[PDB]
Amino acid sequence: MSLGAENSVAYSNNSIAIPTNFTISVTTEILPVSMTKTSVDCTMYICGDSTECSNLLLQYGSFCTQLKRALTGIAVEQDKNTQEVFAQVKQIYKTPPIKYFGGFNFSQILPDPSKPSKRSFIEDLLFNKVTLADAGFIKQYGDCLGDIAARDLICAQKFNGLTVLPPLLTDEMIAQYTSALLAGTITSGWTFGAGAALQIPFAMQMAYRFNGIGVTQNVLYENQKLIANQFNSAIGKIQDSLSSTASALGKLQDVVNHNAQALNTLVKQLSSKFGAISSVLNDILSRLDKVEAEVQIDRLITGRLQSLQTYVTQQLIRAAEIRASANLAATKMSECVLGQSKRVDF
Amino acid sequence: STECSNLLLQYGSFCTQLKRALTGIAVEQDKNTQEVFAQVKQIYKTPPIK
Amino acid sequence: AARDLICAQKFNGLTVLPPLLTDEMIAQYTSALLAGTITSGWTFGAGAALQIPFAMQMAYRFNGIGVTQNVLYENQKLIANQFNSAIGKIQDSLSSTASALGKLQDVVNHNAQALNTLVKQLSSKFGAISSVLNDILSRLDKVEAEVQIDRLITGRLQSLQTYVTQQLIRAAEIRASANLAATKMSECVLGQSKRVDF
Amino acid sequence: TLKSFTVEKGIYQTSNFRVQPTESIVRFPNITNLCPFHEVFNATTFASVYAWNRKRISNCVADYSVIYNFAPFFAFKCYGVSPTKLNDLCFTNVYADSFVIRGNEVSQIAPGQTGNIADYNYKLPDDFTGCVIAWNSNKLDSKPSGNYNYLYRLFRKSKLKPFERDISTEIYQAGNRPCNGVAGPNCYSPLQSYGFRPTYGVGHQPYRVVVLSFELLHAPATVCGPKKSTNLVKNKCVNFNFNGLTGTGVLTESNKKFLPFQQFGRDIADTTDAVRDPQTLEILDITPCSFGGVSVITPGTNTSNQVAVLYQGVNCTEVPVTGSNVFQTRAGCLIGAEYVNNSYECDIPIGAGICASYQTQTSQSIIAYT
Amino acid sequence: RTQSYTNSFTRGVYYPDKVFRSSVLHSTQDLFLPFFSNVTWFHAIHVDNPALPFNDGVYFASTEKSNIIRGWIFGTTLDSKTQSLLIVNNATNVVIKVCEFQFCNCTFEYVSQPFLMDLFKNLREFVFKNIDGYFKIYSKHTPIDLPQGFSALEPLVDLPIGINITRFQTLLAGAAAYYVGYLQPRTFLLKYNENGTITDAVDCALDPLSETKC
Ligand SMILES: *[C@@H]1O[C@H](CO)[C@@H](O[C@@H]2O[C@H](CO)[C@@H](O)[C@H](O)[C@H]2NC(C)=O)[C@H](O)[C@H]1NC(C)=O
Ligand SMILES: *[C@@H]1O[C@H](CO)[C@@H](O[C@@H]2O[C@H](CO)[C@@H](O)[C@H](O)[C@H]2NC(C)=O)[C@H](O)[C@H]1NC(C)=O
Ligand SMILES: *[C@@H]1O[C@H](CO)[C@@H](O)[C@H](O)[C@H]1NC(C)=O
Ligand SMILES: *[C@@H]1O[C@H](CO)[C@@H](O)[C@H](O)[C@H]1NC(C)=O
Ligand SMILES: *[C@@H]1O[C@H](CO)[C@@H](O)[C@H](O)[C@H]1NC(C)=O
Ligand SMILES: *[C@@H]1O[C@H](CO)[C@@H](O)[C@H](O)[C@H]1NC(C)=O
Ligand SMILES: *[C@@H]1O[C@H](CO)[C@@H](O)[C@H](O)[C@H]1NC(C)=O
Ligand SMILES: *[C@@H]1O[C@H](CO)[C@@H](O)[C@H](O)[C@H]1NC(C)=O
Ligand SMILES: *[C@@H]1O[C@H](CO)[C@@H](O)[C@H](O)[C@H]1NC(C)=O
Repeated sequence: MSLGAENSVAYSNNSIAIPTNFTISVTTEILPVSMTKTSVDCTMYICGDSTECSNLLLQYGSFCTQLKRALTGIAVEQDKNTQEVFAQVKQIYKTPPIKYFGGFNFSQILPDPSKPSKRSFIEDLLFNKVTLADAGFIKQYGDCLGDIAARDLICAQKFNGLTVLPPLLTDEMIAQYTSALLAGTITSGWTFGAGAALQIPFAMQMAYRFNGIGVTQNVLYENQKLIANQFNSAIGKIQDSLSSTASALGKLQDVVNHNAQALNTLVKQLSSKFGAISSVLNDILSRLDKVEAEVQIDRLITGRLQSLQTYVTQQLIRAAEIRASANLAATKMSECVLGQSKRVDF
Repeated sequence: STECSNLLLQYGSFCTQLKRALTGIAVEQDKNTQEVFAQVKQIYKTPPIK
Repeated sequence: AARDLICAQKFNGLTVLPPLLTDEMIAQYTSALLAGTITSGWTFGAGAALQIPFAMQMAYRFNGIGVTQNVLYENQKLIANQFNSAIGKIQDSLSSTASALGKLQDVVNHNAQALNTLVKQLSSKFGAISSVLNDILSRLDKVEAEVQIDRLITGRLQSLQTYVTQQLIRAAEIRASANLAATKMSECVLGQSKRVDF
Repeated sequence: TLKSFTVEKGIYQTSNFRVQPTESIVRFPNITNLCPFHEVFNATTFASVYAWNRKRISNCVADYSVIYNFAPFFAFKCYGVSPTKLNDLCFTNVYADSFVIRGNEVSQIAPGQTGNIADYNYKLPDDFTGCVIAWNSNKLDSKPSGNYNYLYRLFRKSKLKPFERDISTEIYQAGNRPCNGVAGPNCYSPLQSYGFRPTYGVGHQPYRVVVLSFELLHAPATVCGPKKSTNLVKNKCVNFNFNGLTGTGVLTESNKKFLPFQQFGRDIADTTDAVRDPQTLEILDITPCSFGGVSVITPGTNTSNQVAVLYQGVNCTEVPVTGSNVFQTRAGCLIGAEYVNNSYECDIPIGAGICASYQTQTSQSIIAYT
Repeated sequence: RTQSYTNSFTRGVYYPDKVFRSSVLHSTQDLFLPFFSNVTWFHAIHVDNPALPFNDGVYFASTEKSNIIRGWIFGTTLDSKTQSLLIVNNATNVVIKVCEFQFCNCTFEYVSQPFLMDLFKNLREFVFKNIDGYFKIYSKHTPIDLPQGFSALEPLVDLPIGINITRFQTLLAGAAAYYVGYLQPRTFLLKYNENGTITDAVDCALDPLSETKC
């Protein structure tokens, strides 16, 4: 592999280099915040309305209350994650109808009322790139109960007690929170992150930002058209980059694929025998007497409990990682959207 | 052992999960080293005068 | 004549993969970072590398910390001598005491002891008559050896799953430390930090 | 479900609701002939273990409780099944192997065993799903002068594969000198005879063995048990017994593409999804009966005792049977809390932008809002 | 005789059981004909010993546009001690014997429609396997060298013969051409579509790419 292009700085003790021109550039950072909230029923998964398996599972122990408590804590933690990241403004601000912000466009990030869901055009692209599976209660127990010639994994996991709970905040409320944050940032600056919102013209706010980074404010006012055109061209470049390349959102897509493959493995583990004569309880209870079927049902109960505990532990570790990423995203929203940051490469 | 291997295939699919977890761990360590050290786009060099 | 633990863990299917970046490449990365830091300042982390003499860069750093820049130019020799003596003291403290690298040495020790106890779990019976599969195959018929082999399979699966779970938790801790190290490299090597005790 | 007598404010998942089955159906084929176990069990003579017979039992109803009246054995030795459940399930083909061995060698009529009978005379598969019946016979298979009509094989070049016969009678050649018929010092005939006498010990008595080998459901079923059938009912939660396969669910007419040789359908979790009726050749889907999750929304026990109940993931035109107000939510409908047109802060979360709270109206009740 | 050699590209796939599966990638381990195996082409013309061995399976495939092949006599030693399958295309009977009379004591005799119901070259593929004292005949009539594509083979008939088989010989009655390939124990990955047919399969021993696919 190549580490990079070779370079050598022309160092001398009476030589300096000073730039004569700048470049306004718009980047993009994608951070996971929450993941899928799942709910697992033990009696339908391990036993599946068999009375003898239910009696032996009650005779076994109290692991299932612990598993239910862990999954409930994970779901409440993801609701807390989304509420921590997005709900940082106490008032839903609104933009004025006039959209002349000093020559800056801001037309592809502010909402438009054409869609029923008030989302911007870049937000519509970002919701179109991620192919969401298990989005909540979308099946609603009506398509699974009917006759489909090609059954999917969602009905097979629904029939085994493996469900998916919907998030507390709908996407309309998340879009409203981001619209309020954008309106406050455009019309106020950093003054809406301390107290009440203070209006200021956007050119003078941008002069304040240049004074923040160490450049005198006459540079902006004598080059306002060039800076506005560079910002518009950067917005168009990230527009074309999000339209063309489909590999940018591979963190959120990986989160969705990880949850889907975990539920698929949990479904597929039901077909294992675990040393018994069969993997189904009905054939065991119909082909044997009580005493031997007790042993076979005990083997299947132990195997399915071990599989379910493995799933719960992996979900706990993934929830810890997602919570760390959500804390990073909340810090970035607090320090970079609500103010100007002096931290290098943050 | 053939008998143990047949019983292990008869057991379940735990081992692909273990292999997947260990592979994800190793890829994560390589990503850790890359995101800590590889932060510069070019390899600079000091002049011969020190 | 005396077998090491590496052969005993390699003969049981436990291997160690090499890292993607060799130590020469990491040394090249650190040397490039040092060259950019001492020939350009913080300007090589924002755009192109812009050259500046080191006295003017240290005057920038003192103006960063709140001291006027005439302090350095009237005390340049004293500051250079103090820096050289400090570097010599770091060299002497690294030559004398080896207890400073007890995070990296503990990482190595933790991985070695985890693989060693994973090897040592193969000598346990788990309720069977023997810890050797070949003695179970040769000593019994099919039906009883299936029971003993099932017991050994369950015990070894439990041990290996325990090892995998502990490795996942240690990997999460190591990833958090690596994120902290990346933030420190981005904020303190590539620029001057205003955060107290960072 | 909390193992306590006081309940704080919040939403709690208690249990699941299930639609219980109402009827029970049994579907067996239209088979009326009787299986001839009698022709197997008393015969004038049985065959030797190297030339064991095999009788095909098919296209008849089988009663396994009349086995005990034909031979004076002790009990069945069943592998894979149990002898008391043989009347409640149906096979496809049942074989019966009949031979006479010594009492030392009855233990070699088990799967996974080696020896002399289970190496060159009669070998059972390791996946055996049958029953071995053996009883003593000293009054019919022994003579005071010696009964020499029973033969067995000692010498053979290789081991027998499971379920195969060798009726060849050729002179063995264990030496390096070929003989081709001369029974010399290195060539022996590998068929010796038991010298059965009545004045032996109990371990050397002849034992008549009948081995029943069962073939499970991979075909249309022919050898069933003695149970009556029931008319097929659809679109209802029942219990079904399709050819010994027991389960609970609803049955609907299917639009699938079953081939003539295929009889069952299976899902990803290897559970039965579709079944073919044994009397009329039509395909029926098996969908489990209606279920879901039940959550309880309550204020504190010190506050009041009013309860709203949420049925997760259903539109409740489908509940079989809390309060009397019904409101529909994306997370399933909420029963017991009225929907107000105001909007406050979230007190008790429900899902999809809906919360619940315990507030007044003018008379305290649980309300739901956005 | 005129023994020749050719390539069997993807044929030999049969249904492993009698369970309907749709939209499921199933993995089975049974006795299949390997992909891109080297099969034998026989241009036997009589104006020639057909005593082939068996070796755990026969692919038997004939490109005959007409019906000039009667059946296959199996067994170990076939010198009027014990014969085997005596299938005739007379559309009346399929007689199976454990006795003599190789060509002109009754074991399981079977009556159904003739195997060659149709009149393009119309390749006939058969599978003869014998495990656990049981014998299966899978067949599929593919209307048209061996062609390209995955054509699944149905269990059209089953047979409880229960005898030993070591050799294999085809009975004609001018010009004939039939293929013989041998089955091996291999692991496959079959693809069921929405109609329950096996439209594609992956052999898990051919190349490392297919092993990665499995
Ligand atoms: C500073 O850079 C900008 C572009 O980054 C230069 O603007 C370009 O100038 C050329 C020459 O007049 C035009 O053809 C382009 O259309 C301009 N681009 C934009 C986006 O306005 C600018 O001239 C540079 N200034 C100096 C002093 O070099
Ligand atoms: C802000 O950007 C949008 C998006 O490019 C501009 O809308 C385009 O306007 C041109 C000319 O009116 C049309 O040809 C395009 O079809 C529009 N694009 C879309 C997606 O609608 C908009 O004009 C810009 N704002 C200003 C003030 O120029
Ligand atoms: C098969 O079963 C059906 C059940 O209704 C019956 O009407 C029919 O007469 C049976 N066929 C024979 C040949 O007994
Ligand atoms: C067998 O059949 C004969 C005649 O059919 C009968 O007399 C006898 O009691 C039966 N049972 C035994 C054990 O011989
Ligand atoms: C539930 O049933 C009603 C009436 O049948 C129907 O209008 C509605 O679309 C269904 N689904 C939901 C989610 O309410
Ligand atoms: C099959 O084998 C023969 C010789 O064994 C060889 O000549 C022929 O080319 C082979 N066919 C192939 C590889 O397709
Ligand atoms: C019939 O077949 C048997 C072997 O199955 C053989 O012993 C007997 O001689 C045959 N009958 C005649 C008439 O050849
Ligand atoms: C079939 O007969 C042969 C004799 O050539 C014998 O070696 C073999 O063991 C027999 N059984 C099989 C192939 O199952
Ligand atoms: C399944 O069969 C139907 C009916 O002929 C046909 O329309 C459809 O294309 C088939 N599906 C596939 C994948 O061939």
